[PDB]
Amino acid sequence: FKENLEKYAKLLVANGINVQPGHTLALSIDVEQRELAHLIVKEAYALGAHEVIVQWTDDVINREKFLHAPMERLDNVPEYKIAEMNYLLENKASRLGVRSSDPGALNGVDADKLSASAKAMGLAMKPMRIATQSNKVSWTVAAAAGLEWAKKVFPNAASDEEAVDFLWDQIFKTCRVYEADPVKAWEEHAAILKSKADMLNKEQFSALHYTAPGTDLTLGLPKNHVWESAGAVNAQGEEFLPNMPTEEVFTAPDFRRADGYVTSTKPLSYNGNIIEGIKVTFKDGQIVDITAEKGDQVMKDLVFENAGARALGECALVPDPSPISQSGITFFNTLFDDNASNHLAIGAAYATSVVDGAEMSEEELEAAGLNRSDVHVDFMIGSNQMDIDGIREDGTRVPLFRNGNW
Amino acid sequence: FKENLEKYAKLLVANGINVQPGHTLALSIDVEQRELAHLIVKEAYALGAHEVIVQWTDDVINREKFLHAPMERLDNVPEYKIAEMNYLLENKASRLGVRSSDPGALNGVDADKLSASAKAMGLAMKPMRIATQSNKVSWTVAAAAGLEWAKKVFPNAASDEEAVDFLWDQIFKTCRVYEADPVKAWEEHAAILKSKADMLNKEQFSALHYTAPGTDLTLGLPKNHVWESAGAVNAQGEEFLPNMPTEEVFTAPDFRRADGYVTSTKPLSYNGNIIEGIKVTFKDGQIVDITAEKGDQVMKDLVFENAGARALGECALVPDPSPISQSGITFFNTLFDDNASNHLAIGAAYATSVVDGAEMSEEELEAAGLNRSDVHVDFMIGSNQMDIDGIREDGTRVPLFRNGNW
Ligand SMILES: C[As](C)(=O)[O-]
Ligand SMILES: C[As](C)(=O)[O-]
Ligand SMILES: C[As](C)(=O)[O-]
Ligand SMILES: [Zn+2]
Ligand SMILES: [Zn+2]
Ligand SMILES: [Zn+2]
Ligand SMILES: [Zn+2]
Repeated sequence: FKENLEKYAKLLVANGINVQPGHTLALSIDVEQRELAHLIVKEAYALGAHEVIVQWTDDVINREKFLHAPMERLDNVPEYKIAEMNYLLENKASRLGVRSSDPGALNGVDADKLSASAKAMGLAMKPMRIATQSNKVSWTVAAAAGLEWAKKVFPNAASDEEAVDFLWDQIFKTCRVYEADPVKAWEEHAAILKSKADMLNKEQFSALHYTAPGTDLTLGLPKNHVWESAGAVNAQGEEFLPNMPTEEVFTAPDFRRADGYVTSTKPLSYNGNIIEGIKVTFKDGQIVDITAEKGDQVMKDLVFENAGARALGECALVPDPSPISQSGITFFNTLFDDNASNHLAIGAAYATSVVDGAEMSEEELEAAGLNRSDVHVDFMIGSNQMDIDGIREDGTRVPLFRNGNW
Repeated sequence: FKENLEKYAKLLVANGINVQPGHTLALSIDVEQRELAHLIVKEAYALGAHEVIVQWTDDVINREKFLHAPMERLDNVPEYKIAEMNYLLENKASRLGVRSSDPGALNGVDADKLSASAKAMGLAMKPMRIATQSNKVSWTVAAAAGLEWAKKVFPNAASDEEAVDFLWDQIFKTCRVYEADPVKAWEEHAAILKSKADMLNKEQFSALHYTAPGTDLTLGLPKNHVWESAGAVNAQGEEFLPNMPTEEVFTAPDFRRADGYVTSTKPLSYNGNIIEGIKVTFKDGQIVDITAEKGDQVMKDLVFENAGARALGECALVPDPSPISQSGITFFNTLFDDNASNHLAIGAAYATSVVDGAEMSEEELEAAGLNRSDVHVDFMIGSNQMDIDGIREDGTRVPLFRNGNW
């Protein structure tokens, strides 16, 4: 364990945040993971950082503040937290966020108090959100095996230690830690993901044809679409990885081009429900029927009660042989569950899925063919029996996936 | 363990810091003690606190910073740190500091980086140092059984876990946590301690005569001197305990009235040395001869190589039967070891040991008889054999200690 956890640490500061000499790093991490934090701080200074600032998190104590503090302490952000953000901004600090996800960490908390805080914080920390969204500084989101998440992922474990050990093992396996040189393994894997995206971006397929057991579906793609995966580059030219781990290569379909049907292959976790065996039927871009062996009404309510929820906003590729795909585990954490399999999203497209989408207007994205909606629900459809062809503007079929792989 | 830890948390927020409705509490505590941290934060809020700010500490990570960060990051205090301090002052926040001892935590660090930081910190945090020293806000220093400290206190324990268990057992014992109502137990004990100080202040003895094995000493007391113990009161009139635990009742001797000899009765930890069997020889106020069974050279340089070090600044009384006294253990922590026995201190007197001495100049204190030195070193001299008389004006003998108790 101590050996693997130190390899994890090194992987996060080299491929995740790419610490260089001179750098300031802000690490956001649970007090429960103090051992991983010691290692991250040690590896960060060894790559030359001049300062690592640890912003320690604790679910029990933050829940206390939310229960008891008066609204006046929640909707006013104290000046010292803005000064802290300004220090980080001025030193171009990288943001490494290592999260363990317990979903009922805020049980009993009033939604209005949470919302008041999220609003006041959302405004006061906007300079930090702009810097990270626009990639001015490097940032990575990763995971750590906290007790309450681990009990949720492995509710049948023999004990709490076991639940925790099984979750660490998943994290090490899916982040390539058991490899002899994880740093190298991720450099190589990142270049492969980026060459898939680059290949599909040079193709500019007109449509995608998927066939599998319970699936036959043609989805058209928007003109000037962008496939994204893997890493980014920050404002100083440094290569970084926003997510550890990561597999998918995704774009937006044209929301007014869809015919056929598709069945889900992996449990979907949505609003506290586990939904199984979904089958979606499309005609003219639109969902005309949706069913599930489990959570039927939830799925209907989703599509036939939310604006924009009768169309797709995302199509994503992931080899079936890849590590999350091969786990068979529901993690209830998007970082992992949305890298599990080929998938499609009900609802909103990401703006960056078309060229210059970041600048376009709401009316303009619609024009470009990107779905707008307030919901966005990714559901897995891939398996070792899925085939996919890209369809060129002149109907020529180019094989992309056979039996669930490139 | 969990039931005792919860009782300990309650005692810290009730008798230690005395949280009242509407208060702000800052708790400084190691990430290693997150479980005690959860409990203190829950009880402070249950008593009506409007905000608990937890300033988490971590020795490993702080040492990394001192070992690897440039001087520029260490000799300066960032503005956000000063802003945080001001938010606490503005909110009259109480300061609960829960510490585990490790003087060896900053091993390998450049001495130069150490004093530059300490001097910057001391200038920058001055407003908070003056607020706490004058008891404007409540503050308490207490202990938590950290692994590193536990290994130092119990070097013979069979495992890390047994060392910490042993140290927690000492903390709980001495802090009266095993009692049914620790909160009630400290109210009584603090009143007892306070009545002792009150009683000794009423008598204004002229001197004390100590007799025990290896010990014959008369100490002159200063005119209008003040015995101190236990609780204080903050500027809002709220009562609080600055130290948990505490037992000693102390004042300063007139640095110029002493003759005789005294021998220490408990190991002394001074500058990383363990010092045993000390015999100190006084005449007309001055130290004329100090010898020691172990560390004889250290004790010689102490007194003869430091300005002021040839006279006493403190005489304290602790009942031989009290918990730390009986434990027999060297804690390597002043909070504990300085409450272990009757003792004397070589060097500096506390200003508060004469009436209004807090309002006096260094010139003023010395004229009043209070030693001034850059050094202050307590050594234990109590046992169950010790007899102490308060010598009145007319020279009437009053018995204060018989056989090491009142
Ligand atoms: C985490 As995603 C790009 O599949 O919504
Ligand atoms: C902790 As003391 C008053 O004996 O210096
Ligand atoms: C630790 As002391 C001030 O009693 O020498
Ligand atoms: Zn996706
Ligand atoms: Zn998605
Ligand atoms: Zn003392
Ligand atoms: Zn002292």
